[PDB]
Amino acid sequence: GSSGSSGMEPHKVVPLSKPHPPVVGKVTHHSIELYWDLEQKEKRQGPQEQWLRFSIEEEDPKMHSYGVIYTGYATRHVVEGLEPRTLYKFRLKVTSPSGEYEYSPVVSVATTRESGPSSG
Repeated sequence: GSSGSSGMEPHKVVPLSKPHPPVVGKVTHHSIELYWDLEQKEKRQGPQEQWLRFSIEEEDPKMHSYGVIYTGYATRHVVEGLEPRTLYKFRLKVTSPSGEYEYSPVVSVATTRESGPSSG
């Protein structure tokens, strides 16, 4: 789609840059591995309290709505409970230690096909 217009600007204030999309390492037909440790690379300058928050969400094909599947400071995440040969969209959100916050570009990923059980 070609939609994106806004006529509002922050007064004497500048928001933080937009976060990058999370990468997909391990791909299972029952789950999906995710790791966005490519943004908060910079040393952990200061105490843990001086860290940024990372909230992950997912869109619903039936509810056409998003839902925070994960919320924390971790850089990795694995969407549990998935189906084989199924696509899933996830958005990475971040909020500066001051208040500002941005959103990452939706990342659609399709799991793998059912191979077999684990215990054998």
